[PDB]
Order: sequence, then C-alpha cells, then structure tokens
Amino acid sequence: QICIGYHANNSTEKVDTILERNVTVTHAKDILEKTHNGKLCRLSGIPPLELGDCSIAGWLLGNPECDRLLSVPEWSYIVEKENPTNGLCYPGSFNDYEELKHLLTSVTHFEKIKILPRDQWTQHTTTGGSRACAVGNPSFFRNMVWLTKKGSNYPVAKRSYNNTSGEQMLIIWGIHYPNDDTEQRTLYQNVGTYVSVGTSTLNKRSIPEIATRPKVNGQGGRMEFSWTLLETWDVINFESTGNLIAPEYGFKISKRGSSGIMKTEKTLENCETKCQTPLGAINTTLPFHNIHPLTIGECPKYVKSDRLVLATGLRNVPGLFGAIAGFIEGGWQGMVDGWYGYHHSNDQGSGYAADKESTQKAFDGITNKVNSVIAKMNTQFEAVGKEFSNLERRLENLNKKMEDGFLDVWTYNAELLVLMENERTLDFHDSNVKNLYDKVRMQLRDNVKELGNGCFEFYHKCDDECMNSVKNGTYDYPKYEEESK
Amino acid sequence: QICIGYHANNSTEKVDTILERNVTVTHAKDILEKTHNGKLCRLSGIPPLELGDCSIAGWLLGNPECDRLLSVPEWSYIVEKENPTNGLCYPGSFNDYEELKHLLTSVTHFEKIKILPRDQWTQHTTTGGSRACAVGNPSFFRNMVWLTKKGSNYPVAKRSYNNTSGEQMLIIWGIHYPNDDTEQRTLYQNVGTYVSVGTSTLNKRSIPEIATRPKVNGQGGRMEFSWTLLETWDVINFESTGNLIAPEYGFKISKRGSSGIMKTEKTLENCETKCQTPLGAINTTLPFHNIHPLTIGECPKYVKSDRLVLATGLRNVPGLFGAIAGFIEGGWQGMVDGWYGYHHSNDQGSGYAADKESTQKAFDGITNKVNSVIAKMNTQFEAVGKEFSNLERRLENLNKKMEDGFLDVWTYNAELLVLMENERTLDFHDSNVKNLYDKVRMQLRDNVKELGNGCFEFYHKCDDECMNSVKNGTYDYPKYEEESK
Amino acid sequence: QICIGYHANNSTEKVDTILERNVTVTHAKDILEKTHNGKLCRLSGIPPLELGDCSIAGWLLGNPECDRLLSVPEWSYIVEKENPTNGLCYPGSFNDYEELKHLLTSVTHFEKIKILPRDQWTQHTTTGGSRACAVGNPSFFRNMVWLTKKGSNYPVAKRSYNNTSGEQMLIIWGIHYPNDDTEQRTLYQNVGTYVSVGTSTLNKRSIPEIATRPKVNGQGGRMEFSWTLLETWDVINFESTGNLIAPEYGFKISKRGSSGIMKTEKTLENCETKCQTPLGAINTTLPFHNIHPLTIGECPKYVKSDRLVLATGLRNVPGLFGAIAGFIEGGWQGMVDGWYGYHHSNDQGSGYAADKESTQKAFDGITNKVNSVIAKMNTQFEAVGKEFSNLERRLENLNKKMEDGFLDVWTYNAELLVLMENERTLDFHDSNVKNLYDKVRMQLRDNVKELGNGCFEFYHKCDDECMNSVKNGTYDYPKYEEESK
Repeated sequence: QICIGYHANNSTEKVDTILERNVTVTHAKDILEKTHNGKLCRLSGIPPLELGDCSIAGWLLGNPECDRLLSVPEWSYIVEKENPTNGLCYPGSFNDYEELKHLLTSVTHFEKIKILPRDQWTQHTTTGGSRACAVGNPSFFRNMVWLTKKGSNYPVAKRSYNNTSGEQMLIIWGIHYPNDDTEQRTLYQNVGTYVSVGTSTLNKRSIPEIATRPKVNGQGGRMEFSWTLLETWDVINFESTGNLIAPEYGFKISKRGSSGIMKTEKTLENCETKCQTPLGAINTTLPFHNIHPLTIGECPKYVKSDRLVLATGLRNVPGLFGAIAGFIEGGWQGMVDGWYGYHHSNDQGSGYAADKESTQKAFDGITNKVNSVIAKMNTQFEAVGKEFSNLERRLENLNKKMEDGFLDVWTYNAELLVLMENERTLDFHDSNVKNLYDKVRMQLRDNVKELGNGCFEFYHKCDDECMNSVKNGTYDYPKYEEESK
Repeated sequence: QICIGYHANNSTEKVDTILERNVTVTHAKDILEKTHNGKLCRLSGIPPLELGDCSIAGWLLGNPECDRLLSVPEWSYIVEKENPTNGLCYPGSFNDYEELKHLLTSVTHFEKIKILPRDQWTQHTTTGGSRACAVGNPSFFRNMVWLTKKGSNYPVAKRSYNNTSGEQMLIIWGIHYPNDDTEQRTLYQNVGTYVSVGTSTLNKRSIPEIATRPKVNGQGGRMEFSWTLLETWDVINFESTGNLIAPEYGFKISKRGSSGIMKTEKTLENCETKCQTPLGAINTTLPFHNIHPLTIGECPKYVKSDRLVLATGLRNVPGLFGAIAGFIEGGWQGMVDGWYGYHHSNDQGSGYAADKESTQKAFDGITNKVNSVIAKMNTQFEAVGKEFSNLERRLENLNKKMEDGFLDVWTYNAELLVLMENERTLDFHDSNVKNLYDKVRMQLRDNVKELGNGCFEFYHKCDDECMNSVKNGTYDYPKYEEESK
Repeated sequence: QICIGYHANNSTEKVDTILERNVTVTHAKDILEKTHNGKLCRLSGIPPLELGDCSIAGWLLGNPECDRLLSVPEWSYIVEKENPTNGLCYPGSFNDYEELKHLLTSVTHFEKIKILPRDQWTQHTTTGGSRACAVGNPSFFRNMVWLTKKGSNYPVAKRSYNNTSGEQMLIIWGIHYPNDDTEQRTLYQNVGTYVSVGTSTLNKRSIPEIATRPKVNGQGGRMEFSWTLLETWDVINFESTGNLIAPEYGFKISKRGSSGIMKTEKTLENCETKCQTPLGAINTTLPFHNIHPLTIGECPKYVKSDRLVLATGLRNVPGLFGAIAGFIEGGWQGMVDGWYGYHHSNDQGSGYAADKESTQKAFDGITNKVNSVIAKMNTQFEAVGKEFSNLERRLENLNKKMEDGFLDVWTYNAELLVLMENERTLDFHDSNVKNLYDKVRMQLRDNVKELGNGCFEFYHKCDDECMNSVKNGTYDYPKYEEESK
C-alpha cells in the first residue's frame, strides 16, 4: 500500500479568503504591525527639538518661561503640546506663523547670533517692560527690545545689519499697538509713527493700529511680529519713528529638507527609530501598521484595518483541484518533515515519508509571494501632521480629504490583496497535492488499483526499496509484470 | 446510466473577463449604482438651508430681496444657485468670503440675535439708504445700520457688546468707500476718518479708499464687509469717525463637523437619505456609483465606468478545467434547483436531480465573494465640492488634480477587479463541475464506462435506489461484480 | 503513435511572477515606456510660447532684452528656464505673480492691444528712463509708461479705458517706490502722492513708501506691479498724483482650459507629440512610463518601476496543472506555427502539426488580457508641474505629498498587477496543454495506451487520414476494433 497525504498540526491560526471565512491554516503570517515601544526616540541619530510647554513663538522671542529650554544645534523634528501654555505672554499675532513653524520643522545646524546689541540704541529707552512678561518685576521677551522714548523725545530709530555670518539668517521684529492715543504719546511721543523694514527682496512699512480691546493677560495692547530670512551678505534696514519692537538676536539656519511637529505629551527617552509616532516608535519590516495616522519618518502604510493575515501553510484538516478536503479526505498529524508526502502499508514498517522536493518547490513559492507583497512597498520619509491657522479651514479640509483618500485606497487594496492571494495560496497547495497523486498514478497504472482516499493497492511485493522508487520518481514498470487480476 | 451536468437558462446577461468579452452568464450582480430618486432630501434627519436665489452674503447682511427666506435653526448642508441674483445689492466685496461660506456649511444650531439696537446710536442718523437697495423707496441691508451725519456733526461713534449668549457668535461689519470727496462730506462731514474693531484676538483699523469707479447698480461707491467669531464672554469694540456700516444683529452658532454647498435649482421635498447629489438622493449598498461627482454624505465611490457587472452564476451555453463548454459540451435547460446535477436514464424513467451538496458550497462561496467586494469599501462622510476665489486658481487646480487622481485610481481598480474576479468565478464553476464528475468516476470505475460527453454507462442494472446511493456519495463497489466485458 | 506537446524557442526574455523570479518565457510584452525622442515638440498641433531667458514678468512688461522674443498668438504650454536672466530690469515685485503665470499657462488666442497710447499723456513726461534698463542710454519696459513731471509740474494724471475689444483683457500697472525724498521731487515734484486704480470689481489705492534699501541692479528704488482682468464693456480708471507706472498695452486673452510651465534649457524643435517631458517627447500606447515625473499632455502613468514585462507566451523549456515542464517534460523547438500541437509517428512520415483551434483560443485570450491592462487606463490631459512663492512652503509640500501618494499607489498596483497576471498567464497555457491532452485521451481510450510525456501508442494502424481525424476532433472509436492486446 502507498498513500499520498498532506501535513496537519495543532494550529488554531485563522485566515479569510475571497470565498470562505474563518479558515484554519497550518502556518500564517501577519503583515500588519500593531506594536510600538511607547517611547519617543531620536530620528536616525538626530534628536527632536523639545519645547516642553513653550510655543515656537515663545521660544524664538525669548519668553522668560522658556529660559530653561536646552537647545540642540540640529534636531530632526519638533515636539510641542497640542496646546502650549507659554507663547505670546504679551498679546498679539505672528504673521505667517504656520509657514515659520514649517520652516523650523527640521534644521542643519541652527545657532543664535547677536546682531543688534541693546546698548547701541543710544537715543532711546531700552528697559521697557510689562507685568505680562513678569519674573515679580516686569520683564520682556529676552530676544527683543522695546524701544521707548528717552525723556520727552523719540528720534528716528535707524540701524542696519549686513549678514556676514555665512548662513541664511532668520530675523524677527515687531510693532506695538497701544490701547489709546494717550498711551501712544507716553511711550513714543509722536502720533503718525511707522515701522519700516527692508532688505533686497523684503520691503515693508507698518503703521500702528490703535483701538480699544478687551484685556488679554491684563494688557489691552497688542504686538504683531513678522519675520524674514536674510540672505548671506545682504543687509536689513530698520527705520522707525515709534512702536518698533527691535530684534537683538538673529538665528543662523540651514536645512537639508522638511519635517513635522509632533503634538504630544511624552518626553524624549534616549533610543533610536526610523519611524516615530505620537504614541511610540515603530521598528518593523511589515508593509502596514495601524498604530497612528500621524507618523514621521520612513513608515509602513497606515491602514484602517486590524487584521492582515497571509496564509502560508495549507488548509488544516483534522478545493479548486479536488484534492485537499476532497478525494483525499483528511491530513496527517504524523508526517512532520514536509507539507506533502507518502504513507505506505508494507511488510517491514509504516511509514510516513515527506516529499522533500515538492515541499521545497512550495516553500520557495510561498516565500516568494510573501516577499513580493512586502518588498514591493515603497517607504520614503514623510511627516503627515500639518499646521493651519483658523482662516485656512478649507486648506486644512483639503489636506484631510487627501490623507483620507489615500487611507481608503490602501486599506481596500490591502484587504482585497490578502483575500485574493489567500484564495490562491490554498489552491496552490491543493494543486501541489493533486499533481503529486498524479505523478504517481501515471507511473504505477496497472501495478496498482485506485482505492479512493488517495491510496494505491499494489499488485505485488513492494518492499521498502521499491517504495523508494516511487518516492523519488524512478519506478520501473517492466520489472513488475505480475497480473493478479 | 448517469450523466453529470450543469445549469443553463434563458438569460442574456453578459459580463467581461480578463480573457473574454461579452460572455453570456447564468446569474449576475451589477455592483454599480446608477439610480437616484430625483429628489433633494434631508440628510440623516436634518434638512439643508435653502437659499432660494440669494447668496450667503445677501442672506447674512439682510438684502431686502431675501425677506421671505425662511431660516431653519439646524441644517446639514447648503443649497445655493451657481450664480445667485440677490447678493450685495450695494456693490462691494466680503473679506475671506469663501472661508465664511465654509464655516456656515453645516451648523448645530444657528440663531440671529439683536446685539446692537439701532435707536441707541443716539447722536447719529440711521435712516441711510440707497436706490441700489430699493423697496420703490431707498432702503438697505436689514441687518446692518448705515451711520451718517446728524445735522453737520458726526461724533466718535463708539459702542461695544459683551457676548453673554453662551454661544460662539458670528458678527459682520463693513466700511463704506464713497465715489468722491464731495459724497463723503455730505455723509460724514469729517475727512480723515477711520473704522476700528477689536476683540480678544481681532484687531483691525480700516480707512476709506475714495476713488472714481464704474457704476454698479447705479453706484460708484463700494462697501467692504468683514466678519469675526466673537468668543463667549468676550467683548467686541467698535469705534469710528465715519464710513462704518455697523451690525445690528449677531449670529449665535455651534458646529460639530463641516459639510458643503450644493449648487442646484431643485427644492427640498421631504424624504431621507444618507447620500445626496445635485441630481437626486442615492440609496444603495453597492460600493460604486456613476451618478455625479459632487455628492455630500456617506456615499459610494464615484467611478468613470458605466457598467460593473460581477458574474455570480456560470457560463450559459445551449474552460480552465475543461468541463464547462468543454468536455461536457452543453448546459441543461431542464434542471432547475441547482447549478450542477445528475440525469439518469433508467427503466423507471428519468432523471434530473440537482446536487445540493456542491450547489450549496457554491452559493456560499459566490455569496462571500460578492460580500467581500462590497463590504470592504470604507464609506465615511465627505462633501467633495469646494469653493475658491478667482485668485486661488492654483489651489482650485490642486483640488481638481486631487479629485481627478482618485477618480482614475478607483475606476481602474474597480474595472480590473471585476475583470479578474469574473475570470475566477467562471473557473470556479468550471472546477465544481469537473470535481463532481471526478467524484463519481472515482466511485464507480470498473462498474461503468466513460462515454465522452460527460456520461457513465453502467455495466449492470440500476434502479432508483441505486442512483440515490451514488448521488449522496454512498455507493458500495463490492456489491456489484458483473463484468459484461 | 501520437504525442501532445508545446512550443519552445531560443528566447531569453525573463518575467517575474508572484511565485517565481527570473522565469524564461516564450514571448513577452514590455508595458513600461522607457524611451523619449530628446526633442522639444509641439502639443497636438499647438506650439509652446518659448521665453528664451526672459521671465513671464519681463516678457509682459516688455523688458528690452526680450525684443527678439517671438510672440505667437496660440500656444499650449510655456517653456521657461529654472532661473531666467531677464526679469524685472528695474527691481521690484509682482503681486500675485504665481496666479498670473498660472493664468497664462494655456491660451486661445492671445493678442497685444494698444489701449493707452503714450502721446495722449500730454501734461506729463513720457521718455522717463533708467540706467537699469539701458539700451546705452537709459530706457524702460517697452509696454509701460513711466510718467514723470513736465517742467516743474505734474498735474493729476487721469485716464480710463473701456474694453470694447470683444475679449477679456489683462492689464498691468505699477507704482514706483523711490530711494529718497530728492529722487521723488526730481521725478514727481509732489509730496504725498497716490495711485488709484478701479474697475467694476477692482478697487485699489496705493501710496508710495519712500525708504532706504540695498541697491539691486544699481537701484535703491523698487517697482511694485499689479494686474487685473478687465471684462468686456467694463472700464478701468487710473488716477495718480505721481509714482504711477501706466500700461500702454493690454492683452486680449481667451482660455479654454489650463496647462503648465515647463522648466528646461532645450528649445522648440519642430516635431509632434500628445505628451511632452523636459527630457523629450513620448510616443506610446503603453500605460506606464518612467522617463520623468513632470509631464505635459496625455501621458502614460509615471511609476518608480524600471521593468514591467508582461508574459504572453508559455514557460520556455527546451506548473499548476502539471503539464508544461510537468508530465510533458519539455517543449518542441520545431513547431513554428502554433503554441500547442501534435507529433505523429506514422508509416508515411513524421510529423509536427500545430493545433489551429486551441492555439487561436489562446492568441485571443492573451490579446484580450494585454488590451484590458492597457486600454482600461484613463489618460486625460494634465500639467503636473506647479509654482509656489517662498511663503507657500506648506502648500507646495501639500502638493508634493499628493504627487508622491499617487506615485506610490500606481507603482505598487502596476508591479503587483504584472506579477499576479504573469502567474496566471503561465498557468493558463499550462491549462490549455493539459486539456488538449485530455481531449485526445478521452477520444481514444481503449484504442491507445498512455505512454509518458504526452504520448499515446496506437493499438492499430493510423494513416495520415486517421491522424487528421484525431487532430480535427472527429476520430471514431467504433471503426478501429483491432484489439492487439
């Protein structure tokens, strides 16, 4: 007796296919990454700029509450709170704020130079402060200078600066909007003041917009700050008859490319990632994850799925070709050195023997299928998270419409890819067993009867050495011409 | 004698496959929804704000032509004509208009409130009107007040409002731009006038731009409107020496999400949908539709295709496994209670009996195939259509480039899905038939003769309970040892 | 004897399937276009507007270095260098420049009309020039008029123009920002000047800002230009007390759709395409290419792949159904008129004969498969390249994140489509052979013996007439009852 069978085990591993659901399989592979390390790490050897609970505005201006900030010269992404607590301690806005944040998202190299020393403002008062930026005496943004009148005079304030630092330089200035005409006169003496700033390409003139406002942080006044990148060997001109908040420092900056701000509560924790999420770092080979949409780095695609499992083994039986769970009704728990093999009732022993060469062709194939699915996915560095003012609601909605559009597409493709390929994997094994059976039938023919359960009854004495002529595809028909039929 | 066969009927359904075109099939399912109810319906219980032929601006300002408007307090989307006939009856612009429309696109909750009563502008005149907003007497936007001179004086107009309504409040104001220096004085006496508006975050000061302009609605002047959201318990301050168009009303407003403006002339009708289009509402389980690109709601994916028919039954004849339309050269008109079955020529009679074991595995399977294709589609709520000013041409083009890009992707994938899955459905049936035939052959053997056209000729007698033993898989070889050969 | 077999040849064409790599195939089709003509062509009959090394700004204003420019009236895209040498010869900015470039991207119809002739500026000096626009006396943009004082006076400059031209007209004006108070007097005499421009919808008043600036092209002053579309039968009104840079010309423009600007150094070169890239033109039926991402026209999808070969022939051997390179161990070099066929050994001769019928079914099926993959692709017209100022980094990053999104999607889908469909083409051929073999075995039966690699040994005499019957499917069992067994 010779029998063609297939492998079985104690697996409870389930998969879905196009045609059937919850189908138990021999071996399987999850291709969806769902675990992180819950840490917040450094991105490819380069740390994040950690802001604690300051805002970029607050950090750059020199809010006294950002003094203990600790600044690296490099950083690869920024960490901020979804709602920071130390920003403009003096009320105001920041022109093109989001553009500025996006510009500082990632940096070479970035250092703070002193470009316009306080004391050189010789005809003006410099110590101007406010209870709003208080340390319990009134202080002010440490990087800026509030030029006010000296005595009863405010002469034209006018300085320039040639960018000799060798690198593109970020420079910030501001204009102060008083609460009323009287407060204007006591700070600046003059009424029709203006702030004028100009470079080669920049060319801007502001005038104070005096108006009655509710108090924010106990102040009815406001400051509107602006910023420019001063190109190398170019000069920036300030001229003002009042209301200027002058920079004292500039920031040398260089960039390789762009990145993201990560909105989170966590804190850098000393490690390494190629891919960071607000919940933790991801180290994975798999092509999909479902951890968090807002990642930074080279990440697996984010999918709205919570199971993506490829069958690799075979239908676990305690098809399209009619073999597995077909004319060969069940699998063999015994044979464990292959996926398909032989079982023989003889006069010596009996008798499980794996078909190495056919199990090998299949380990190769299925290994290739898995690797096709995984290795064909392209993962370049991206930043996902994005920033919009509350007058860019449409733009923000456009961005969400896009992220969501790709999310729907990848999920659908993934789900269906897994389902379709699982149906073909099973048929694959089913075909392999069926061709095994046939690779024996077309060879025995008359020296055996077709029993049914994938068995052949021998018309002669087939000792262990004859049973090996069948297993290795080299059985001779001529030799056994004994007709017991 | 027992024949193996498969179902055929009078159907004329055609599907396409990867390898074949116009292939007549037994049963099919169109997975492309292309019918609407020609009605404009309310969305998950909540109706649309119907603007008739007014613009949002005309509505909010109180254009007199928008009096019999009817205003719901809720609304889930807005209906507006492509080009409304009642907007600014007095010529002018509206700062950040598109952002405002996007804000009002859906709403909790929306209530107009008198916040600055006219008659309390005690030192100014209120009955300012124009022929441009005629009723046939000069009139004006009903929600605004045109402050002008009282005698030969226009003092500092200065009022404020604390938002005690417990909701976030929309507030609009405008400044006037006269056609020439003389028109100005007859209206405001003063010449260096300004308009000042402040809140906690708002801070604005506008000055009039006197200049000769072509007459729109017989008017050379222009009115430039602005708007802000005043937060709860915050106060807004107005101050002006002339040219201020003050609001009388504010609008309490709350929001959960965003929605969209649907261009169309149809009117609300009193039905319901999860999904609306400018042509009619859609009610469907199907994953795709081709009615119209600009839907609002939880919709199927829009595709360029105009036919996605999924084969569910089998090839219909008067394959890959070479049974169907192959070695069994035809289907059976007769048999109608299964897809595959038997036909016995016996001394009692004949002979059609469907096969319930395999026909059920197929219903099961093809059912799951359809459900997988449908139930994997992710359908959240979206609004598609958007709005852009004539200086956001690039941004609009970005949006189109985006909507067009997904359209191409979903079309291609749906078209190919159907083509591939159809080829594999037919091969599924072809296989089920081939396996039936094989399950019978492997049960008889010696006891019967393989004819060629799918039949077995018995080498012995076989009454009815002889067939009912083969069909159910319970046939015992040993009992029949007559070898008429 | 009669044997079934398949085609083989001397191909070294290789394809990848889901299960195998580097598989040598009988015939194949590359579906990735990889070649361009290196020419810069015209798009569907319509040329590009070529700018040499001017910028659109310099071209419209009429920079004297653009005299040789060659202006056509139609054009389907614009060719510009990455960084053009002749732009604003006199330093300045250009309000909403990117929107203007986008406007002019494609054009009907485009024609320069003389709308405000120089000489009619009778109260002012017109020949105002600058050394910055030297010809080697001072000159100026040829399409603009630099109004300066005549004698010691500069009367209110006031002119209007009503667009009677039958098309929408683009108009450009400018305001001069001088370097210092004396430059202003020597040019304009007056002190608190203004520039007023108005139409139906446009309404701008501009006062000049005198300030000290770095010198660019030797100028401290700056000129800011603005533009508008003057609709038909509308009028534009200029009024100015100095500092106006007036138009002399407007541009009748008409637009069907939109296009793009192509950045490259190449020149128009007198040929044709439906699809243009900065490297050269593409003439192709294929659905995919990898030449360059920035195309213009009706183009194949761009993918990161650099090999998309579709198998069309069978495994080459000099599978899933166990025929090809399976139970029939190899192919026939010498069957050159079909994919599958017969080899008869006869008393007469022997004996390769291609099977016309089934080879055709295959040529048909694979033709369809290739046409389905190619023809389902949606090649609408798009421009791709896009322009953003340096304060639109976010917006530009938004666009990049989108182009990449689609690139990643199309690439993955194409790669896997090929792999999956290759796996099934091979298995298709395999199936055809297996079935042709069975179509003989079921037709002979007793009358022949199953030998080995697809061979049947006849139990009777078979002449070249009997042979033909087996081949054409007519052979009869009854006739030949010679039972040499």
